[PDB]
Parts: sequence; structure tokens; C-alpha cells
Amino acid sequence: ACLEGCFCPPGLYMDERGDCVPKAQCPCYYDGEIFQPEDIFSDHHTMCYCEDGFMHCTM
Amino acid sequence: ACLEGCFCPPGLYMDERGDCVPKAQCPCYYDGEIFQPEDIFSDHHTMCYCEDGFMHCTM
Amino acid sequence: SGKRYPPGTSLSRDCNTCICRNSQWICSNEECPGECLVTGQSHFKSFDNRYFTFSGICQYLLARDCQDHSFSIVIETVQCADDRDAVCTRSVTVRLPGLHNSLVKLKHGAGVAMDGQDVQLPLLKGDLRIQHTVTASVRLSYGEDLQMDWDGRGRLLVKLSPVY
Amino acid sequence: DRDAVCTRSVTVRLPGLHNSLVKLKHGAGVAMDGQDVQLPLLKGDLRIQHTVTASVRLSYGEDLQMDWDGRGRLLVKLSPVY
Repeated sequence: ACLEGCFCPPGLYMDERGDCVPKAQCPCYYDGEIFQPEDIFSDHHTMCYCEDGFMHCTM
Repeated sequence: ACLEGCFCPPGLYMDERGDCVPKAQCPCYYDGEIFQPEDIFSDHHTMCYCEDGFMHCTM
Repeated sequence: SGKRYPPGTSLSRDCNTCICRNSQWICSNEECPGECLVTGQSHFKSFDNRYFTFSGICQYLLARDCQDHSFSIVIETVQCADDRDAVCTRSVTVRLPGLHNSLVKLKHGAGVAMDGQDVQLPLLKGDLRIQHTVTASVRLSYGEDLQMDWDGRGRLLVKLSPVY
Repeated sequence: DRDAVCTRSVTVRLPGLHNSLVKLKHGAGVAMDGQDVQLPLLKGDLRIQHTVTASVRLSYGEDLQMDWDGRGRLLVKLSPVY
């Protein structure tokens, strides 16, 4: 719905530590795993990184 | 041990929200339950409150 | 409600819609979800939109699926001030026979405890989802036919779809 | 680079309790049996709590420790009973 509470402006997204942050350093939660904003990351066979809050995997 | 990291001065104790606070509003975790700093609280038979971070129960 | 509407209009209650035709609102009768509410000290609301109060201090049975046993809810109530007429909720226990016959506990913080274990939010198990709402209030979501609300300081709510 | 192979995660397995399966996640996160879990995690033997609030520490009984496998700095403490 259109709920009521404490938000912060749309340029800012909520971080775990009570602050909210722009999406630049907004970590990724791939598999739940809290990747830092720049994490290059891959098996032999997959290839994955965290860009901006989204986790870009490939194969 | 005598560990290394981010603390805050001894007058301040760590709150869940990334800030650390004096012990006045430092909640209680009785049974795990996060009681606000002033919570009067009791069955018929017990009698309990949160003062300053400690939960004072009686019977 | 003391105000006029042209014919043909379709005002809508939360439950369903109604349309003006010949000075007579026509309406459906299709069911719509109910809510048992706990709040304040001891002020209860029924599913059928009753209000009352019962300042009892014990593990009372709030609600339950009663022809089968898909779930069962149990309030736990406590005196809550120096006064004897101040009995607020501490915690509520939920029980899902559908999954492990587990036992969920909602804690006077925003905390939850499954089977004695404290647990991070979100909690995607198969059916039940438990996540914060405003980051100051918990929300259980078993399947699609059930919700809950924060039992921290004792404002318990439910959402029972008309299947029940 | 091909010569850059770091840790993602580590899996721990305790046959002593449920034959459960703990997973340490590249955050400070942990997942028991697929379930994400708040810290502390007092079960009977194993205690899992933060250390600096930026690093996890498992503690099974008294003869075992762990360290954060977030960015991959895994450590252990094995007492001489082993």
C-alpha cells in the first residue's frame, strides 16, 4: 500500500546500519550474501560481480 | 582480550541502530525481548520492569 | 452518509461495491477478510467487529483453526503498570502444524524466536515469510491466508481471508 | 586475473547437533539449513555472534572457533584435544 513511516528521499536507499545511502555503495545480497559494492567473484564456470546493489552473474 | 576496532567512549553504550547511547535509553533484552527503556510489565504473579538496560523482575 | 450521489455511480466499501439505481443502492454480499485486533492495555476486537476488554493475565487462546488445525495463536498477557487495571500483552505464540509442527514466538522487541532460536529477518521458509515492515515492526505471512503484526509493545493484528 | 582466487563462503557441518549444516556467507551473514539467522545464536553448544559488529564468530563448545568468511579471512581455533 501507500504506507506511513520514516523514509528518506528517493535518491537515498536504506542501508543496514540505520543510515540510507545512494545506490552506488548499496551492497548486493546474492544468495543472501552481503557483497560489498565492488566484488569480483566467480567459479571456473560462472562469472559474477556486484555493481550497484544488483549482482551481475554470467556463465 | 584487548581487541582493536571501532568503540565509542565509556559513557556511551552501543545501540542496535549503529549509534551508541548512554545507558539511560539503553533497552533491555529480557528473554531476548527488546523492551523500551521504560516498560512496566507483569503477570499476576511476577512483576517486572526495564530500568536502564537491566530488567528488574520480582515475584 | 448525509450526502447525495447521482444515479449510476458506484461507490465502494472496503468489502465490495454498490451502485445507485432508482434511489436504491444495489450491493453484493461477497465475503471479505476479518481482523481480530489487540492493542492498548486489554482492548480486543473480534473478527465480527465486536469490541470489549478482559484484563486477564494468562496464556489465553486468541484464535485457532477449529475444524482442521492449520494453525493456532496464543496470546500471553501481563499486568503492565502499578495499577491492577493495566494488563498489556508481552508476547504471542504461533504454532504451525503444517511445517514441522514448529512453534514461533513473537517477542516484546521486534524479535521473533522459532523453536527457541532467534532469527534474522527476512525469514523465507517455504510458506511463512517474516520480515520487518517499517524496520520497527514485524510481519508474519503464512501462505496467503494469514498475516500478523508487531507484538512488541502489544498491538497484535491478524488478517484472515474468507477461506476461514 | 586468472591468478586471483578468493573465498566466497565456507560450509560447516555438525553431526553432533541435528546433523545440521551451517553456512557462512560472504556478508557477515550466516545461514543454518537454508535459514538466515540473527546474531547471537545460542543453541546448546554453538554460539554465533558478531565480534566488532563487522565479523562473525562461531563457537562450538569450547574446542572450536571460527572467523569471518565475508571477504575471505577464515580462521580456526582447534584446542589440543584434536
